[PDB]
Amino acid sequence: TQRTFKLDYSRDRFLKDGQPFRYISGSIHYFRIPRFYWEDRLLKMKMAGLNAIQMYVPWNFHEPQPGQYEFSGDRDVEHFIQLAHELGLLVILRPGPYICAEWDMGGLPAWLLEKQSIVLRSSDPDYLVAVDKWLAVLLPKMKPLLYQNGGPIITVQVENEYGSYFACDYDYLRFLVHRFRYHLGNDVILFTTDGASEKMLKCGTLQDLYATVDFGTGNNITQAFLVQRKFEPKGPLINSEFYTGWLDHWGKPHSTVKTKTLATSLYNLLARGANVNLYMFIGGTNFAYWNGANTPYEPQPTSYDYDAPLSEAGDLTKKYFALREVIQMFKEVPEGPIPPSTPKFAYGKVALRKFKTVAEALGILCPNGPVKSLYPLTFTQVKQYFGYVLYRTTLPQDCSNPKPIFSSPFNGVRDRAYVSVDGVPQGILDRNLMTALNIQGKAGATLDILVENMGRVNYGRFINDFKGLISNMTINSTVLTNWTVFPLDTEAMVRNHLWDLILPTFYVGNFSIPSGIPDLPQDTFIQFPGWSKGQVWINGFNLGRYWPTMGPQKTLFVPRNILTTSAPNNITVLELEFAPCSEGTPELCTVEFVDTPVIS
Amino acid sequence: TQRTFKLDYSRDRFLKDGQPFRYISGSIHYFRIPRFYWEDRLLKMKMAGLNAIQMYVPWNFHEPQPGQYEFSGDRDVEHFIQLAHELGLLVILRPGPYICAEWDMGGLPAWLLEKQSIVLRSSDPDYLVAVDKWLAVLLPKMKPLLYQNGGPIITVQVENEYGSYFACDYDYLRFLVHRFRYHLGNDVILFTTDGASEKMLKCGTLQDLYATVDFGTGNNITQAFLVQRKFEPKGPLINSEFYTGWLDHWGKPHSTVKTKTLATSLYNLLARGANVNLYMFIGGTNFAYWNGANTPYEPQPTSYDYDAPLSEAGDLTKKYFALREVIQMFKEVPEGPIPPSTPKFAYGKVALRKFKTVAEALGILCPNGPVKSLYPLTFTQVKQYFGYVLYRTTLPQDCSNPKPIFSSPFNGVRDRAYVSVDGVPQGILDRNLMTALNIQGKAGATLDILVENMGRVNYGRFINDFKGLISNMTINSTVLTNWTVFPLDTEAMVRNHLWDLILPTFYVGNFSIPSGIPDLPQDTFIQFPGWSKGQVWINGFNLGRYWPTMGPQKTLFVPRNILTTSAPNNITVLELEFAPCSEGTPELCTVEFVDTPVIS
Ligand SMILES: *[C@@H]1O[C@H](CO)[C@@H](O[C@@H]2O[C@H](CO)[C@@H](O)[C@H](O)[C@H]2NC(C)=O)[C@H](O)[C@H]1NC(C)=O
Ligand SMILES: *[C@@H]1O[C@H](CO)[C@@H](O[C@@H]2O[C@H](CO)[C@@H](O)[C@H](O)[C@H]2NC(C)=O)[C@H](O)[C@H]1NC(C)=O
Ligand SMILES: *[C@@H]1O[C@H](CO)[C@@H](O[C@@H]2O[C@H](CO)[C@@H](O)[C@H](O)[C@H]2NC(C)=O)[C@H](O)[C@H]1NC(C)=O
Ligand SMILES: *[C@@H]1O[C@H](CO)[C@@H](O[C@@H]2O[C@H](CO)[C@@H](O)[C@H](O)[C@H]2NC(C)=O)[C@H](O)[C@H]1NC(C)=O
Ligand SMILES: *[C@@H]1O[C@H](CO)[C@@H](O)[C@H](O)[C@H]1NC(C)=O
Ligand SMILES: *[C@@H]1O[C@H](CO)[C@@H](O)[C@H](O)[C@H]1NC(C)=O
Ligand SMILES: *[C@@H]1O[C@H](CO)[C@@H](O)[C@H](O)[C@H]1NC(C)=O
Ligand SMILES: *[C@@H]1O[C@H](CO)[C@@H](O)[C@H](O)[C@H]1NC(C)=O
Ligand SMILES: *[C@@H]1O[C@H](CO)[C@@H](O)[C@H](O)[C@H]1NC(C)=O
Ligand SMILES: *[C@@H]1O[C@H](CO)[C@@H](O)[C@H](O)[C@H]1NC(C)=O
Ligand SMILES: *[C@@H]1O[C@H](CO)[C@@H](O)[C@H](O)[C@H]1NC(C)=O
Ligand SMILES: *[C@@H]1O[C@H](CO)[C@@H](O)[C@H](O)[C@H]1NC(C)=O
Repeated sequence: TQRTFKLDYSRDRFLKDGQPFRYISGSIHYFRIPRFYWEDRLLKMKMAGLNAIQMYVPWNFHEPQPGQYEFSGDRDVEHFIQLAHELGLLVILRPGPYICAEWDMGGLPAWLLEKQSIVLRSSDPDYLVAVDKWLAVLLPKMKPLLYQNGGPIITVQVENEYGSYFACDYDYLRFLVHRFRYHLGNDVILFTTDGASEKMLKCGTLQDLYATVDFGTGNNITQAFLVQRKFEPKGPLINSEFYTGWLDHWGKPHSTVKTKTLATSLYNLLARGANVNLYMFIGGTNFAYWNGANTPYEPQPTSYDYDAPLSEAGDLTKKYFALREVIQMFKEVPEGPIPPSTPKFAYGKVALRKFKTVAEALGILCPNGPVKSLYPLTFTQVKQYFGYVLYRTTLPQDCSNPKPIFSSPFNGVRDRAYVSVDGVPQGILDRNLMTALNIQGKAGATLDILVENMGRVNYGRFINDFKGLISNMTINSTVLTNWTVFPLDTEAMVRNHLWDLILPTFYVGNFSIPSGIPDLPQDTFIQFPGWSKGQVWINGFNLGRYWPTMGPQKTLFVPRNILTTSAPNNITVLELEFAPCSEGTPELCTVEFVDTPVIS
Repeated sequence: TQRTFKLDYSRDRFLKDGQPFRYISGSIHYFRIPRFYWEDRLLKMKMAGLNAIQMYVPWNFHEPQPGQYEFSGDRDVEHFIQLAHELGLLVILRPGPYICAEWDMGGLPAWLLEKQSIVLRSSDPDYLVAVDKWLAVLLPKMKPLLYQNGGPIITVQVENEYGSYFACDYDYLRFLVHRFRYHLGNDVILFTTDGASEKMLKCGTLQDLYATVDFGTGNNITQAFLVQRKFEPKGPLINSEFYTGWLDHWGKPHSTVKTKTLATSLYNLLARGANVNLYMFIGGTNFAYWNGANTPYEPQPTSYDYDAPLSEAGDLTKKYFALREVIQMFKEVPEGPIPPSTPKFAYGKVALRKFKTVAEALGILCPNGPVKSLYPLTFTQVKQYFGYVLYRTTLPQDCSNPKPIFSSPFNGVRDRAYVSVDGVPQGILDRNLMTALNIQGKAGATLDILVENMGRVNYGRFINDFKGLISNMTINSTVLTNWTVFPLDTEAMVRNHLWDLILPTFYVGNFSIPSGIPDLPQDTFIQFPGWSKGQVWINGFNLGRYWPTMGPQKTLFVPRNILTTSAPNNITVLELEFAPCSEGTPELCTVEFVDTPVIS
């Protein structure tokens, strides 16, 4: 009755308790979906016929500050794994430390950047030390959840498309592998995932560690598995991320891949007897600052719908039933009715009201106190890992005639700055789009620049993503010293509430939900007609970034967990560009709750 | 600030705190809908723009046995009124004692029939005494809820189409009115409702009591209110039951009235400035034995959908929005989004299994013990106010050749009997349909007859509705003595579970519902493909009668309140005619849970 799971090289498969085995898995990120709904998605996953999941452990989700760890409630990954086990699902764990995943900085904590020249995903001694410490914290929590110790964990990913990274460090991989073996034991099954081309496996694979690839419908399947077999002559064929859809970018049209094309490809993969994981099965949500970025800079939106088999709000889609039908070819699917798409409710129009700009509330926003520096400091340099940062200086010259805010020594404003002087908004600045802007003000006037972190790049080489001013800020090639920066405690500020482009300002509105209705509150979608861009919280929960005027995302997912009946619902919007709220028309100064999402 | 509500004869209206007032009400029966959902319907009623409700107090719902009263939880009418008041809705109370309402025996308790020749709705001293006692119990509970005492009760109905009853007793009405004035005070506003023809008001109205009529879309509105004015020259015009739809009968096709026809008529009524109540606004449910009957006998089904503006399960229908739109012509409608149609879930097919016939379980069904009588006793005579009754005797003659079960002295088998001998089902008997049946058995064989109460007549003269055998049971005009009757405690029996027509037998099946799903359990509809007729309980809650083979009702409403997650769901079906469960096909021996009702 002992649980003996191990790769069967002879018969190119897995063996579970002596029986041939191959897994049909789907990715689910417990962190892009609220814990309130975890069971739901996982049960749907079981009802789809998957027998395993493939999930990432984002290091930054559990250690926002060095040595500070969060693992309870919404932070309780171990409970998530235990719940999956209770549902009869196996688990493929992917603990990184880099996960990509269109997630902030690939999971790595921003405070790593406190060493300016430090190198991530390399043999950098400080990087390796921090990685080791994180592993020494995380992995003992996973140890009792390993299959051979009676839990659902059957295989473990060590990296993610490591062949795409510039370093090509095999000492780094060896160091990771030694530490994983040390903390987790020799029994664990360790694997890699890389792009389906031998060039990437060249720098990704490693001895004493199984090698796998990923690929979607636009790859020769034969060629892909031939590429894998060139690195793993014996053992199961595995596609760890067979893409069912694709990520989005703001402005870029929403990617859509036909359902039945994915279905046909999936059938083809299954017919070879391989192991496939559907990335993503549910996409979930890009919370406040969890989004990543590519290069050339292009942040991912709030919605992570992904065109996944389960929609952002968990709806059963035609894709879901198609994939269930395909999977039922190769395994009996669980009996019983499938949990439904959640109910949606249109709460309708809710009004807001100008509360205060960031500048006029920094003390409430930053009650510990501000930061002073000779030259500007970056987001990391000011010890604010997310959010927005206020840069303040004095004008050294009279600017009665519009003077040009222009280049800095090496084009290092990232990623967006809203510029103003003594509460007079001057316009916008951004990377690759707008770096020059005429401004006006008297000599000695207070210049305030609000810098937004639009997301740390999550893929490629450009992980040294400073965020804000690093270099000597210059106006018309004229230097600027004596800077005061302001980190903003937006989360506690929203949770407490002190208890013609419009300057970044807060608009607070309320709405009530009746008590005693069994099927209220329900999940919903928030729309911002007439707004431009900002951040939104409900009852202190940061739902993420909105940008309807840029699109393609319009609605934001609102999980019903955050609404409280009888007690007033208190929405706070931080608008960065424009609000319909100056004139005498109040109806325009409203957001809306809708039932059917509109994201593309 | 004193609350002064009274009829304004001068200006043909009501006055509320000195202001002209007319009400736009809808009927809601707190008892045909589970308390779990009361708020829901009432809030929808508020969102429809109604400012009052018109509801019945069924005497039999609160006093099933003489001197035994139930008023807590699901029995807490006073809490229902208080909840309505809390929602800002006024209340029109209609406490009967007869309510018609397609409800059992017009609300009157069946034990009144323990006096065989007693007369209901007359000056019968025992009837008047029982009525008085009921009023003396009920009305002091309503007193603090009266408008002038700070509650939502503004007017009170004393009868219901009294002009349709044969007695034409004005002493009876005077007695009621005196008792109502005595217990409730002179301040109360008292009114009547009758069919819209002077002939009925002739016997319905009464001095010192306001007179109103009811009528639907097939009545001359001018003529109807002229008829009212002939009895009330001054005061508001009132239609207390403007029918938006109609009741159903088993077998009779489901009545449907076009939405917009009702809308046009409603607008016409409103334009006269009258007071109108929409009967029904929600219909709700016909539980276990709460249905009524007409003459010639025709029981109402389980569904009381009524084609009401709110569907049986509370869905917003095109009729609802149409009526809201009409009402918004004459009054501002409440602000905010309207509570939605409830979510529905298809739990799918659930199997059952033959447990035991009634005969083989009477001890468990009747643990106090059976009844013995020289000649058969009626349902009332055996002190079982609902349910089914077992009649047992011995065959006095050899019946090797089929002998005719035939007439009794005055055709008094009501309403349906399933006949068998020692567990050999012989067929069916019913009133006006089948009273003759050939049977076979040896002399001295035990003859068991299972008699179903299909519903006590709720309208007309025929309230002396015995239910079962009253007269000397005869086979081929041959008398039968030495009877043993068996009252069945079906409710406690289901709640405990001891912890080719098929004989009436119990089939128990289970189904499980996953835990941790925020939007599960949901309301549902149960279907019985292949079954014929019987009673169904879930977790001991008697959902009512099913009869798909007769129709028009197929599905049964299942409110989500009765489902319990993790704990097994235990459905019990008492089938009276036929089950698909003898052969080796188990799939046929299943009921189904569906999401969309199919009732017509
Ligand atoms: C910002 O300007 C200061 C001006 O002093 C720079 O500081 C000097 O930079 C030169 C190179 O440009 C070095 O050789 C000196 O050693 C620096 N001196 C000090 C005291 O730091 C600074 O490097 C500039 N930084 C940026 C990012 O432009
Ligand atoms: C949303 O705003 C309402 C309005 O103040 C809050 O309701 C009060 O919250 C305070 C907490 O600071 C309590 O002390 C009061 O008792 C609450 N009012 C009542 C009538 O009880 C509500 O708490 C706010 N919600 C959130 C999530 O902050
Ligand atoms: C059932 O049969 C019995 C037979 O005795 C009837 O009892 C007699 O009925 C006659 C009228 O038919 C009366 O005059 C007698 O006074 C009754 N005698 C007794 C002792 O009751 C009885 O009435 C019959 N009942 C029915 C409903 O048919
Ligand atoms: C439905 O049937 C199940 C199966 O027995 C019941 O579950 C048990 O109920 C008994 C009560 O007699 C408890 O003592 C047991 O502890 C229950 N089982 C477990 C595992 O806890 C369930 O109670 C039944 N439901 C209803 C409403 O009768
Ligand atoms: C893939 O490539 C192999 C050889 O390179 C070829 O035989 C096969 O037909 C190709 N299939 C597809 C779908 O491109
Ligand atoms: C910017 O600086 C240059 C110095 O060469 C000066 O000539 C120019 O006038 C400045 N710009 C403005 C708008 O004054
Ligand atoms: C900047 O700060 C230094 C610190 O002493 C001060 O000497 C200098 O005058 C300041 N310059 C301006 C422009 O405020
Ligand atoms: C919500 O805020 C508005 C702002 O005027 C206020 O009128 C309203 O009463 C508030 N809602 C509740 C339930 O108090
Ligand atoms: C109703 O009857 C009155 C007089 O009896 C008549 O004037 C009116 O036109 C009738 N209206 C309808 C709708 O029958
Ligand atoms: C019924 O009773 C009559 C008595 O007149 C008898 O003649 C007849 O045979 C009986 N019926 C049967 C089926 O025996
Ligand atoms: C009916 O009961 C009486 C009561 O004593 C008994 O005398 C009689 O024999 C019984 N008759 C039958 C047919 O059982
Ligand atoms: C429900 O009853 C069936 C009858 O065989 C049984 O197999 C099943 O285990 C029961 N369900 C649960 C959850 O125990």
